[PDB]
Amino acid sequence: QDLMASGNTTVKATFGKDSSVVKWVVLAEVLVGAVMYMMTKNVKFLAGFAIISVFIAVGMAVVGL
Amino acid sequence: QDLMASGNTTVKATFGKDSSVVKWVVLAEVLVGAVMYMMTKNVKFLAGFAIISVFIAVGMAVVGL
Amino acid sequence: QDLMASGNTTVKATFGKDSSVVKWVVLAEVLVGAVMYMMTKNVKFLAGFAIISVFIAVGMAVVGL
Amino acid sequence: QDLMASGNTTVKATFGKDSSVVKWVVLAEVLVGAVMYMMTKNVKFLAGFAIISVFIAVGMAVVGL
Amino acid sequence: QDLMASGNTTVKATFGKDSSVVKWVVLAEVLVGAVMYMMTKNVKFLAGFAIISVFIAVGMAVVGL
Amino acid sequence: QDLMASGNTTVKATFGKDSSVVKWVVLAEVLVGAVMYMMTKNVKFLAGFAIISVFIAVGMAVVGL
Amino acid sequence: QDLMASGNTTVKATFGKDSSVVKWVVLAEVLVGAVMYMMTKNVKFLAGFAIISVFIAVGMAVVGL
Amino acid sequence: QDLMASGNTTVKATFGKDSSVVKWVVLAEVLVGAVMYMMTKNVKFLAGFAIISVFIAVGMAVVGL
Amino acid sequence: QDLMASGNTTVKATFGKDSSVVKWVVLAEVLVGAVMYMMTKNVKFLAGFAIISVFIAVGMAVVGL
Amino acid sequence: QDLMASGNTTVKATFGKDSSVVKWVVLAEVLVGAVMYMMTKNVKFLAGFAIISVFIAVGMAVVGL
Amino acid sequence: QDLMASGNTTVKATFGKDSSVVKWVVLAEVLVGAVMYMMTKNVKFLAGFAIISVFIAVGMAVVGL
Amino acid sequence: QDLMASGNTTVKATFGKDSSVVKWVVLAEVLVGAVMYMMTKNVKFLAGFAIISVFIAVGMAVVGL
Amino acid sequence: QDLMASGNTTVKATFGKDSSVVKWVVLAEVLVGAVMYMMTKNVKFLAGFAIISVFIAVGMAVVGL
Amino acid sequence: QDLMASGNTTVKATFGKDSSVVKWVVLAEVLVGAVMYMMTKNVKFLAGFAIISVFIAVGMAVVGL
Amino acid sequence: QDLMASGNTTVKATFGKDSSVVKWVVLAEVLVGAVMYMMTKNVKFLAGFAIISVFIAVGMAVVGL
Amino acid sequence: QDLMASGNTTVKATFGKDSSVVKWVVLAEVLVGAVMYMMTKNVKFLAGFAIISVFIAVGMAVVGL
Amino acid sequence: QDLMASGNTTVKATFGKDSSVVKWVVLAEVLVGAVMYMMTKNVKFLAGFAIISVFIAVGMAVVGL
Amino acid sequence: QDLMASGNTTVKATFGKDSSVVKWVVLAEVLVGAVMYMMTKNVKFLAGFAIISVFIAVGMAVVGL
Amino acid sequence: QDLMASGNTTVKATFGKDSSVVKWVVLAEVLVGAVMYMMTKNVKFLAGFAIISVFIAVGMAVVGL
Amino acid sequence: QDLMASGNTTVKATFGKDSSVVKWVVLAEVLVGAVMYMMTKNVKFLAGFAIISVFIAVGMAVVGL
Ligand SMILES: CCOP(=O)(O)OC[C@H](O)CO
Ligand SMILES: CCOP(=O)(O)OC[C@H](O)CO
Ligand SMILES: CCOP(=O)(O)OC[C@H](O)CO
Ligand SMILES: CCOP(=O)(O)OC[C@H](O)CO
Ligand SMILES: CCOP(=O)(O)OC[C@H](O)CO
Ligand SMILES: CCOP(=O)(O)OC[C@H](O)CO
Ligand SMILES: CCOP(=O)(O)OC[C@H](O)CO
Ligand SMILES: CCOP(=O)(O)OC[C@H](O)CO
Ligand SMILES: CCOP(=O)(O)OC[C@H](O)CO
Ligand SMILES: CCOP(=O)(O)OC[C@H](O)CO
Ligand SMILES: CCOP(=O)(O)OC[C@H](O)CO
Ligand SMILES: CCOP(=O)(O)OC[C@H](O)CO
Ligand SMILES: CCOP(=O)(O)OC[C@H](O)CO
Ligand SMILES: CCOP(=O)(O)OC[C@H](O)CO
Ligand SMILES: CCOP(=O)(O)OC[C@H](O)CO
Ligand SMILES: CCOP(=O)(O)OC[C@H](O)CO
Ligand SMILES: CCOP(=O)(O)OC[C@H](O)CO
Ligand SMILES: CCOP(=O)(O)OC[C@H](O)CO
Ligand SMILES: CCOP(=O)(O)OC[C@H](O)CO
Ligand SMILES: CCOP(=O)(O)OC[C@H](O)CO
Repeated sequence: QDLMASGNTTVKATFGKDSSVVKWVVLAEVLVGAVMYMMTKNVKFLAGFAIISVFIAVGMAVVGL
Repeated sequence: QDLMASGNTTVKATFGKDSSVVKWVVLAEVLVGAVMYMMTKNVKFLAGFAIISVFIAVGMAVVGL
Repeated sequence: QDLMASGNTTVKATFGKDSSVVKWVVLAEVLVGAVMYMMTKNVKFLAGFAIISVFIAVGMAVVGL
Repeated sequence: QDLMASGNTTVKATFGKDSSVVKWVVLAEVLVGAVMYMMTKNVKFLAGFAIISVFIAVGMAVVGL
Repeated sequence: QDLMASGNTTVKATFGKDSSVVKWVVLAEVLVGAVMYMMTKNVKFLAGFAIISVFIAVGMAVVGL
Repeated sequence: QDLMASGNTTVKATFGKDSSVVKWVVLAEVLVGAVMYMMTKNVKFLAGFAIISVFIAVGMAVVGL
Repeated sequence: QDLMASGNTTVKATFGKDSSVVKWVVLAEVLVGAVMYMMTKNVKFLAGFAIISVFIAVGMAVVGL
Repeated sequence: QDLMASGNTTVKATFGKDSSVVKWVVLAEVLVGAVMYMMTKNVKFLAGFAIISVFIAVGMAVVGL
Repeated sequence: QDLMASGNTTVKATFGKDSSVVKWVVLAEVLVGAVMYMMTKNVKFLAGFAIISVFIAVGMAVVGL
Repeated sequence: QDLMASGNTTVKATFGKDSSVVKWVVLAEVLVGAVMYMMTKNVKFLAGFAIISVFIAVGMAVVGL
Repeated sequence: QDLMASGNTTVKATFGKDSSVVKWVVLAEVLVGAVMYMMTKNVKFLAGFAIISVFIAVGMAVVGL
Repeated sequence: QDLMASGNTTVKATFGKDSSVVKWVVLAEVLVGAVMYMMTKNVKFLAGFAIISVFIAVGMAVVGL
Repeated sequence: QDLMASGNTTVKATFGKDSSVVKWVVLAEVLVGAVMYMMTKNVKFLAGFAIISVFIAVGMAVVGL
Repeated sequence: QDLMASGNTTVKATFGKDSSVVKWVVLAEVLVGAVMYMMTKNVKFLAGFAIISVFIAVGMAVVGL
Repeated sequence: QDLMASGNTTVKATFGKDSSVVKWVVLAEVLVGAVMYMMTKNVKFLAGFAIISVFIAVGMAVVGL
Repeated sequence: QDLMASGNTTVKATFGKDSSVVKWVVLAEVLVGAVMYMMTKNVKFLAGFAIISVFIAVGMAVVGL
Repeated sequence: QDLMASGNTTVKATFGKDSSVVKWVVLAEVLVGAVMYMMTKNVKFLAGFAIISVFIAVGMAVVGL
Repeated sequence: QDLMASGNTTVKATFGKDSSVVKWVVLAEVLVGAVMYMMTKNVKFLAGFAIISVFIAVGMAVVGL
Repeated sequence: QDLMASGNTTVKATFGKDSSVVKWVVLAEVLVGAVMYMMTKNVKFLAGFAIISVFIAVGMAVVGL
Repeated sequence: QDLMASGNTTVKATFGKDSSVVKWVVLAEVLVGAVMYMMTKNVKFLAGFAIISVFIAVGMAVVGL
């Protein structure tokens, strides 16, 4: 017979690019990277404003159904 | 006589490369490796974007029916 | 007289190398060793991709009918 | 008179080294010791690949008819 | 003759999607998930707010009468 | 003469694939696996969502009348 | 027949938004959050003053009778 | 029926603004933030003299019975 | 004829909501829940302060004479 | 007839608020929580000085004869 | 009838303020606080010389017979 | 009746000022205080030569039998 | 007539306070309490040095002839 | 009549202070406390050199024949 | 009668000062305290060369037959 | 009788001065102290070339059979 | 008359010190104590190399014919 | 009469020093001690290379026929 | 009679120097020591390239048949 | 008999020089050594470009079948 773990396209619409996961991961950096100027106060946490769209593209387009 | 544990080719189409297992294991890294910037915020969990296709190839092509 | 526990060659074709046992033991590692990155996320469970063919050879070739 | 419990050489050809007992005791370890990696996944049940031929030699060569 | 274990459509209306089981499995997570901030107080038990509708769809739509 | 234990085809229509047994074995997992997130709250009881259709196919298609 | 697990609207008025669950989950945070300034004394446990109303809205509005 | 988790207004008069919680959270800062002049002796632990009345207002006035 | 197992309404007034069974089941939790803070001392046995009135309503209103 | 499990008001005066149960459950916390400063020596077991009067009120005033 | 768990005033004279419990808890801090200056030797375990008389007053004067 | 936890005056003469506890806590400071001039070699551990008689007086004279 | 189960006052002088039962129950605690420091070695079995005289008073003075 | 459980003074001379019980309990601490420096090697099991004479006095002098 | 737990003076000559216990407790410190210079390499485990004769004198000379 | 823990003089010739323990404790210092010049490169680990013979003389010459 | 249960001195020569019971009880410890280093591998079962001759001396010399 | 449990000297030649027991206990340490360098990788299980000949000498030379 | 646990020289040829045990213990260090340069990247796990031939010689040449 | 742990030359061709282990250990350094110029940016991790071929030669040529 065939497989039974899929056939619904439910997990693809939940954990994907056009879903809600991309919104909860973009606000976690500004929650701590924009308030750490108290103790440190140094130009350090600035290389993460471009790796968000790159990590989501090299992991979602691996299989693609 | 012959064997009775197979002869249906059901588990091969369920736990394989062209199935649904490769999709449930590709989104588990972005679920935790992309949200751990709140506590650590360091370049560490970045070597897992290439070992996914390697581990699935060295285990599925062992017997191959 | 002779023995009566064998004379059919049924268990040899069921629990052997050229059967279905080698397939149910190769997918059990990827089912749990490839999804435990949510809690651990460490290079640890990687020494099992070579002990599968070794353990099956040191046990099946002991008697050999 | 003599004894009447033997004189047939039936149990010696059934429960011995050159019989079918040595085949049913070698597949019981790989049936569960090779699939218990789902819960434990540790190096524990590995000292049993040498005690099979030792236990069968210290019990069969005791009397020897 | 036919079967006698069914023919009433009683267990389908009790253990299903349009019943009361989906309401008891949705409050059990927040009952111990929203109050465990005393000892733990971390971001770990957040991946269960999307697997509720996925597990119920890969189990109820298997047979479907 | 012939046999008298069959000839009615009653147990085949009751304990089979196209009967009511396949419906009572699919809801027993969600009754306890979906509510065990209180004490455990882990990813362990997630492999039973594919072995339901596999065990029923390696047991019913053994004889087949 | 119909189901017998509901028909009383008792668990809905006990575990919901307009009940007492929303009050016991808001005091547990300040009970350990406003007193942990003796050991750590940092800015880390400050993101929980907005996720209280978000987690209760992505869980109660799932089924809704 | 209704709910049984409240209807006494006991926890509201104990863990609130006009209770005793506001008195135990104001002396914990001076117990350690004012005696750290021995090893550190710097102007650092001075931002907690205004966040006490703010954190107690954004958490107590969320529901308000 | 009719039945002879009822017609007295004796067990209904003894094992019911407006009887004495609801009183012997409400003091059994405080007898063991308020004393288990010695060896364990953990917030765990707190989910039983609402399931008492629910379990007594989903079992008594099933038949109702 | 009526019920026979009550009619004496004996268990109400023994396991209640104005009895001796409230005196035994108040000394069990100080017997072990005030002496555990040997191994732990931390501010953790301090939230139980207010939940004693709350748990006894949400369980005794449920039925009330 | 009345209660039978009290009426002797035995536990009150044993576990109280004017008993021996206040003496076994006042010397427990000096047994471990005055000796931890070897490995640590830091101003840390100094907030316990005032919470002894406070914890014994907020628990004994709760009921008071 | 009276109490049974005391009536011997044994723990008072063992853990007190006129006992042997004051001698084991006065030599433990110089055991690591006079030899820490290797790695540190700074004026730091010098304020502990006056807090020995103060901490023993504010803890022993609390109850005083 | 009267009763014939008493009238001798024999069991009262054997199983009572002023008998030998109070002596066989006071040494059984130290028999296992003073020797359990081998494997455990913890302050745990110390709450039984006061409940001996309490349990014997709330059980013997119940009837009192 | 009188009691028959005593009248011999045998258990008093066996399980008492002037017997052999005080000798078997004084060497149990040095058997495990003086050898646990191999793995732990810390000042922890040192509060037992004074509780030996105290526990034997608060249990033997309770009744005293 | 007298006691029967002693009268042989066997445990006194085995677990004492002039026995073999004092020899097995002096080599355990040098077995690990003298080889821990690999990872630690710090003056720490040096206060144990004087507490050996002190602990054995406050334990063996307690009763002394 | 006499003791049974000794009477062989085996542990004295194994863990002593004229044995093999003095040879394993002398190479562990040069194995890590003479190679730490990579990161540190400072005169610090040089006070251990005289405490080897001192620690073995204050431990072996304590009892001496 | 006299007794008939003795007068043969048979059980005394079989279950005694100068018999064979003392040999079967001394090898049972090394059979399980020298092999438990596989799973546990800890210093725990070492207190039995001295209690063998003590238990046999407090049991055989009780009556002594 | 004499004893009947011995007189064959069979268990002495099987469970002794000059037998096969000393060989099965010397290879059990290297099977588990030389493989724990994977997860732990520390110097801890190195004290067993001298206690093998000591434990076999203090147990075999106890009686000696 | 003689012993029956040996007489085959099977365990000596399996667990010895000239067998397969020396090969499985020499590759376990490079499997985990040559890959730990990711998280640590320090010269620490380099003392095991000489203790392999030493530990195998001090355990195999103990008895030697 | 002979040994049964080898006789296949499988682990030698898998964990050796002319296999795949030498390739997975050479890319692990450039994965972390070429990217650590962010936080550190110093010439420190440059001693690993020569110890790769040395460590693989001092461990593989130890036995050599
Ligand atoms: C401008 C450098 O930014 P980063 O590379 O993030 O920091 C490196 C050092 O930690 C600077 O102190
Ligand atoms: C100590 C962790 O504090 P957070 O604010 O959780 O994270 C910020 C960076 O990790 C600084 O370390
Ligand atoms: C550079 C890639 O990440 P890692 O190898 O995990 O870095 C080591 C430390 O954890 C960094 O502090
Ligand atoms: C922020 C995500 O954390 P997880 O990887 O789910 O868990 C981490 C460990 O369990 C605790 O360090
Ligand atoms: C390095 C290969 O994996 P393992 O040997 O399982 O690592 C042990 C520790 O858990 C390291 O973190
Ligand atoms: C090859 C060793 O196997 P085991 O001794 O069974 O396992 C090691 C410990 O028990 C850790 O769990
Ligand atoms: C996340 C791993 O899940 P499983 O492998 O199913 O279980 C292994 C342990 O029991 C987890 O604690
Ligand atoms: C006051 C008790 O000790 P801690 O909470 O650890 O103190 C904070 C830091 O240790 C200051 O250095
Ligand atoms: C000086 C202001 O106080 P803080 O922001 O707490 O400290 C910042 C740096 O850590 C100074 O050292
Ligand atoms: C947090 C509420 O209590 P539980 O759900 O019983 O917690 C699970 C573990 O047993 C915690 O120890
Ligand atoms: C510090 C407050 O007490 P608790 O909430 O009991 O502890 C929380 C963490 O476990 C700190 O360790
Ligand atoms: C001056 C007394 O000693 P401390 O207060 O410990 O000094 C603080 C810093 O350690 C100075 O270096
Ligand atoms: C000092 C507390 O003693 P207990 O409550 O008897 O024990 C609690 C834990 O179980 C100790 O591990
Ligand atoms: C004499 C003190 O004994 P303990 O309190 O058992 O040890 C101190 C801490 O527990 C260190 O961990
Ligand atoms: C230096 C004295 O020895 P210890 O008191 O054992 O160590 C104290 C601190 O841990 C030093 O780091
Ligand atoms: C000067 C001798 O060595 P040490 O005393 O270990 O030095 C301590 C500081 O680290 C100096 O650098
Ligand atoms: C030398 C003490 O041995 P034991 O008392 O048997 O064990 C102590 C703990 O159980 C260690 O875990
Ligand atoms: C002397 C090497 O250390 P050990 O005392 O064997 O072990 C200490 C801990 O158990 C490991 O951190
Ligand atoms: C260069 C010494 O290495 P090790 O002795 O393995 O470790 C000791 C310290 O912990 C260095 O970090
Ligand atoms: C140029 C030396 O490099 P390393 O020896 O790796 O480091 C030593 C110091 O810590 C420099 O940072």
